[PDB]
Amino acid sequence: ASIRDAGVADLPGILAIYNDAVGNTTAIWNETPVDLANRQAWFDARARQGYPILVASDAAGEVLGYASYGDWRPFEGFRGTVEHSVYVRDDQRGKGLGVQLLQALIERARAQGLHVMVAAIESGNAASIGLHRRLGFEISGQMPQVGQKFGRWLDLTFMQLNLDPTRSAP
Amino acid sequence: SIRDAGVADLPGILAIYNDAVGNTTAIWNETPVDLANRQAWFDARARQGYPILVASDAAGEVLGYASYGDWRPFEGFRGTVEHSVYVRDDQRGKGLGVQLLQALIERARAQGLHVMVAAIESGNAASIGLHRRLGFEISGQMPQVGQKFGRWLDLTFMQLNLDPTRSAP
Repeated sequence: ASIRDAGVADLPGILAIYNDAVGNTTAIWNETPVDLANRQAWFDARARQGYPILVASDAAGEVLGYASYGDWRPFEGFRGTVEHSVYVRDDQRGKGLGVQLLQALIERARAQGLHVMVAAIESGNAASIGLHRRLGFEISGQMPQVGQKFGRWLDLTFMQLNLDPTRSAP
Repeated sequence: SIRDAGVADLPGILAIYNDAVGNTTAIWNETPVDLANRQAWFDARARQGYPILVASDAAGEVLGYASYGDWRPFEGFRGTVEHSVYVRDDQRGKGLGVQLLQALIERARAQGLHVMVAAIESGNAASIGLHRRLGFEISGQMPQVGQKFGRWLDLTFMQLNLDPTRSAP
């Protein structure tokens, strides 16, 4: 599998993955699917801020997964901290894609001079939690019942990675 | 006296807002705002049904205020709101924070909400203590996710389940 920046041609493939995570998982906390327009607007807002959108792609340019990050919280104080997300196409799980994607994302965030990457994972998702811990992420939050989906309460686990521990001041 | 905020209260609220922005770590911005910014905010909340409460004396002065809004922008977190309380410098030690928080909790509760989140700069022990004595629990401790005054700031998340008897949403 090849990792590269997303182009507008990749949006249809990204839409398929996104809408699946929406309807069958707790990787996204929305229950409503979106259209291509919605993902096009999202793609542009990202390019505007200088934030990357990476995709795991086929020789046949098929989208197997994608990753990206944006602001964590809407205040000037958190500009050094971004929140990312990685999604892999259902049939592609268990092949190491999430690792390749998350590793590439970390390198871009680091090249951008960013300071902290935050992951917001549903607590029961052991697969995702283990993937991150192996990449240096540490648990820093356990928030019970802050979310809901499929008719039940969901717990949130915050994991974070410091990209430059030697940097004493902003 | 604790009561809802009216447009005649915006000036006093902005005075408090801007003092917190310039002298403290209670707000995570370094730039002050005008009265128009606060008028828009006033309107945004009323539209969402979110309260804005003020502590006022006999003269009608704004001694402090509290409010809450969304915590995160996904439908999945609509039972959870992030709130914040601000008390005027010269009115601390008068138990006004306690009063504002209590009234806001009864508000969030009567409104069908499930959880109230507070984001507090980890070094602010007085604020953390005020929340503990009211049922809040530490649910997050994040190092260097913020910055202000030229230094890294740690954030502490504290939450309060408003109705644990409800096993499903």
